[PDB]
Amino acid sequence: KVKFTEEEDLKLQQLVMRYGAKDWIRISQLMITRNPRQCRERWNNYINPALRTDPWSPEEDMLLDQKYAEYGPKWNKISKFLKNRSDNNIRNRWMMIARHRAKHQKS
DNA sequence: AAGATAACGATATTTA
DNA sequence: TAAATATCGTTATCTT
Repeated sequence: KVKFTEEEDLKLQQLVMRYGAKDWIRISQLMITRNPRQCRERWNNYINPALRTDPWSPEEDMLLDQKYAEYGPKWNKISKFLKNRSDNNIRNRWMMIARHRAKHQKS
């Protein structure tokens, strides 16, 4: 239902190695039920970087505050200043961390 | 049961 | 103007 899986993800690494990082249309011939750019989205957010060992540090948290209000939601450009995390990873984590940063009013 | 992460589709923007 | 690209946004699934 949600498409993809580990078996297909492993094939991605092989496909990217053989087809390249632009001929995603070739992969779209084997997988048509997905946006071609999304196949790249996974490669770029899983096998390309090393988004692990916890998120960013508080130093980045307070830095990203400014490194965002200057270049809108250009996470694509922000990930370049923080050599370690990618788009769908930072965006996800930003909204995630914001849920804790924004506190929780009650009484 | 609730929370967190991941992935796929679409919209908006940019370039051709 | 049309097409192509990237990030965004939401839901589903999985883990704790």
